[PDB]
Amino acid sequence: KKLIAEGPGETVLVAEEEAARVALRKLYGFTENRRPWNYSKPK
Amino acid sequence: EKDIIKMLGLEKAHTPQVHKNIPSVNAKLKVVKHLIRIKPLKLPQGLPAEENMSNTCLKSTGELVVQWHLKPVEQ
Amino acid sequence: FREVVETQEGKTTIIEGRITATPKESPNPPNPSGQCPICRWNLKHKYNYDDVLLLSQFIRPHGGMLPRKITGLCQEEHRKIEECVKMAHRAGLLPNHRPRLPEGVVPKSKPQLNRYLTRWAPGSVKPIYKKGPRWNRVRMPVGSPLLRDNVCYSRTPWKLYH
Amino acid sequence: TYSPLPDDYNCNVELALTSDGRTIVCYHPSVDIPYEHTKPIPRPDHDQVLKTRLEEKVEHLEEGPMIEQLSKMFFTTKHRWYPHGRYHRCRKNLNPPKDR
Amino acid sequence: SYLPGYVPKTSLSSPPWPEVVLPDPVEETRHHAEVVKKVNEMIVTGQYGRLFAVVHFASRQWKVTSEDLILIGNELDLACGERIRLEKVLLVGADNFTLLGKPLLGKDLVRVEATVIEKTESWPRIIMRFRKRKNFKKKRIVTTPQTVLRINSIEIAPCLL
Amino acid sequence: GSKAVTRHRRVMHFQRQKLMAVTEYIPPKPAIHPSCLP
Amino acid sequence: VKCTKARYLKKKNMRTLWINRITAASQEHGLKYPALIGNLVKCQVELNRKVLADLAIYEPKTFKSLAALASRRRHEGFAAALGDGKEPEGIFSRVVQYH
Amino acid sequence: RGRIPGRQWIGKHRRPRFVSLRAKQNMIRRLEIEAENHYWLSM
Amino acid sequence: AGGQWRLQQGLAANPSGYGPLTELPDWSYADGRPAPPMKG
Amino acid sequence: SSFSRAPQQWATFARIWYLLDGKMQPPGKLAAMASIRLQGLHKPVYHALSDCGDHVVIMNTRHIAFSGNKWEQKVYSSHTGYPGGFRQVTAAQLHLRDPVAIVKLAIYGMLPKNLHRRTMMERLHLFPDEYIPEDILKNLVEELPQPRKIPKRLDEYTQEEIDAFPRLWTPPEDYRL
Amino acid sequence: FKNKTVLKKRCKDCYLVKRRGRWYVYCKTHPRHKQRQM
Ligand code: FES
Ligand SMILES: [K+]
Ligand SMILES: [Mg+2]
Ligand SMILES: [Mg+2]
Ligand SMILES: [Zn+2]
Repeated sequence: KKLIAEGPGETVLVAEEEAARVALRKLYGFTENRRPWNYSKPK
Repeated sequence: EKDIIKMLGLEKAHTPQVHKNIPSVNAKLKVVKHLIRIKPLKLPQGLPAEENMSNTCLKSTGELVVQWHLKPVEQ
Repeated sequence: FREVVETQEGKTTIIEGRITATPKESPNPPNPSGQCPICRWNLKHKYNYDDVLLLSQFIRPHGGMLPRKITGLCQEEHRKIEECVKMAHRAGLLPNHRPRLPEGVVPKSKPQLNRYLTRWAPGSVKPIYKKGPRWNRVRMPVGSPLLRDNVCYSRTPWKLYH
Repeated sequence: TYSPLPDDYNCNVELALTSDGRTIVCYHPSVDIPYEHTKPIPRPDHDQVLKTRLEEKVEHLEEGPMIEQLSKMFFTTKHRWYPHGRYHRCRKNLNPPKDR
Repeated sequence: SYLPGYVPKTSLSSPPWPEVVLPDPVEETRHHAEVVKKVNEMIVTGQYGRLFAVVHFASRQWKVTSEDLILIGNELDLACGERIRLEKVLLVGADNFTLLGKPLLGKDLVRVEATVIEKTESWPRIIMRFRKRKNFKKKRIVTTPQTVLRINSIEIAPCLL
Repeated sequence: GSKAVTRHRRVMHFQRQKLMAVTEYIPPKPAIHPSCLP
Repeated sequence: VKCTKARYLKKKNMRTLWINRITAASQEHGLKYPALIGNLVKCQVELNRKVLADLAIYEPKTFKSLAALASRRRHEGFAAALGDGKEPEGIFSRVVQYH
Repeated sequence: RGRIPGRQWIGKHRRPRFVSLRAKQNMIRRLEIEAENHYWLSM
Repeated sequence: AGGQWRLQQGLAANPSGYGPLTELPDWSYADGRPAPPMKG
Repeated sequence: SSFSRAPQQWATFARIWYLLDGKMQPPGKLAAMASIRLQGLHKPVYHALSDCGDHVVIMNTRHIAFSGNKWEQKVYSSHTGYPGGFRQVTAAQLHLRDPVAIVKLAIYGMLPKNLHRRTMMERLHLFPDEYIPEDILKNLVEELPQPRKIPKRLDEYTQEEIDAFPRLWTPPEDYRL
Repeated sequence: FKNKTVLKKRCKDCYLVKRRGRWYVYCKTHPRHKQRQM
């Protein structure tokens, strides 16, 4: 009873599959808003 | 009226110009008093000197300040 | 208040009058120096046509206005309340102050049109068939000019002509 | 208990100023939907001797009836459904730019 | 005993809007310090992902994030590949917090860097004037210098006190 | 054009119309209507 | 000639679009457009309408914070106007001076 | 119906122009500026 | 918007006028060196 | 939001269904609310060519209320195009003939005067009574607040409210009333 | 009923009444006194 992910869709089946993808992105650290890749010269 | 605006250097609108507060100048200003805004120049820190000529700013209050740091006030 | 009963007994009519319970003004008005009920309670400019609690105190059981000599209102306030009651009746906010109907009279079914802030009597107003130019537009009055001085909480003043 | 806006729909806004007073700090964490406020997904949708067959009742409609059906289905006017001429069809860019 | 200004409840006795009671300034100053400390700790511990910022550059404001491109409508007098800092940051935002300048954020708080990646010219812009019946017609073509900048990084430091 | 004196009320220049509007008599309003006081 | 004069309308229309979009976003938070723009200025927030419209679409949490800030400054104005000068200036009403 | 004879804003019979609230406020705003101009020209 | 309010605080009616938003340098070299002064 | 591109686009541009209750409400205020929603002007992503308008369902249109004497004074004018075809009917007459016409006409006049208008009108669903088709009822998302607060009748006031309002004057005991 | 811009009572029995949105002069003694507001 705790929300892990939410997904939109044009059908309940499509929405559910998208919600699973959203959950996987969060679990693996590939969220759209993740820290960008650091291209700065190594220290 | 067109002619006096040119004489006073007021061709460009919203551009402050400084003029001497003397009868002759006032006589011109009165002809075009309906076209202009007149405010007194205030010198809170006195007249600019040679050292601070390049660091002056005319504020909207009419005060000509002789230091312009572009910094917040520590106070 | 005073009631009157007409009882016919033994082919004889006896007209009597009895004094019923009379309501009393609430104690300690906030403005004792007021010269009328309205300004004694700081209500001037602060009531509208829908304030039936206020309006209902100055009307008869059948919806008619009470005399100014009895209520004690000033001419200005009496006229404001009088117009407000007309608008309250027309809006349907006084369903228990309907006109007295003689025995055997049942009004026919009439079309129900919800309305409010009605200055004029519906039957006395004509259609605006010709609106006129923008610079001479015939307007539809809304509300009453008597209430023009009412407290305005918006920056736009009350529009009385639509 | 003062809140400038209701906090129950989008995020919980907390406004603060730094000690110097030169920066406005806005802490706005997301509000998750409560489980109680959700519905269950509607998963729920003989001796036949003959194999069941999938029959496509295409029932091709006429232009008028077809356009009426489409206009009602998508709540549009009929006009969008009518064809366009070659002049307009051939002006359309079939390889338009794509921003991202 | 009714108060001197008591008005019986009517539709116009009081204003339509609800009454608002603002927090006690002393109590709120303490709450503000707590909020700032919480957000500062998020910066120290790196509890933020991608950042965006609103930067004033070339007279206008740009909402930018890392890996972005912006087209400056003038020449910047910088060689291609040169890295620069954008010093006028009005806003820096994260998923869970946003910092607002008054009007500009301190240079210690946020650092936005960018790289010149192209110096070019705009496509030709037609300037034509025409007045009917006056033999009045003139055509001019102008190309305006442009500079493309790539936003390399938006970095924030734990300097909220 | 029309003469300075006409049989009808001549239309005013808009600037003069505005001048008249801005210079209308405003009567003194008392804080409390005098009929509401002893 | 049309292409030349259209440069004026592009700027005009662009700004009408931002105001419409900002108005929509403000109404979602119970604020009218003039209250947001006016009160943000009084907080020394110089965000322009182009950025504000972009924030409404792509940064809705930040925009609610900006709407909340404007609303807070708006309420402080009312309290000050109601007061007779006894009250100190609101916390968000204090202006940072630059000399 | 509702024609204005001839041209609208010239001649004997004209379209009536009315003074709006903001038109009044605009004039008063400039009257205040000129009133102050009088003062600063007095010394 | 806000022109009258800014004037009341001693600021330019237009925020494009004098002040740090306009006059301060737009950019500097990533290594620290200051940029040449802006033409405006 | 970390949504795939197509679901993300679908969500932003989706059509919301709104319910509006017209009982005791002036049609103009109803129309003003419906016009914004039908156009999409309540969305920050609004654009004229985005076709992002929503559905508006207005019920109880038979019970709309005009202020003043608009029932008697307001006239709706039409022309059949034939000689002598000019027709003028009052709002009261039109309302009894067509219980949705008044709200429909108020909305139609407020929408932009362009080719999108009739498309927007297809997304407007007017019902004269509380009855709404089951399909329309199942798709509703949010009900909009009524623009006009309905004033209470004197018979609807609780005795607490009546007691709270002071008696303002003392009638003479010997008045018949 | 004769249309009149200015309504005047012509005898003691004349009585002014406002009906259907306009003023009327009614007289039972002399029905010729009846006037309608124009
Ligand atoms: S005496 Fe005060 S309003 Fe009548
Ligand atoms: K003319
Ligand atoms: Mg002449
Ligand atoms: Mg003509
Ligand atoms: Zn007579």
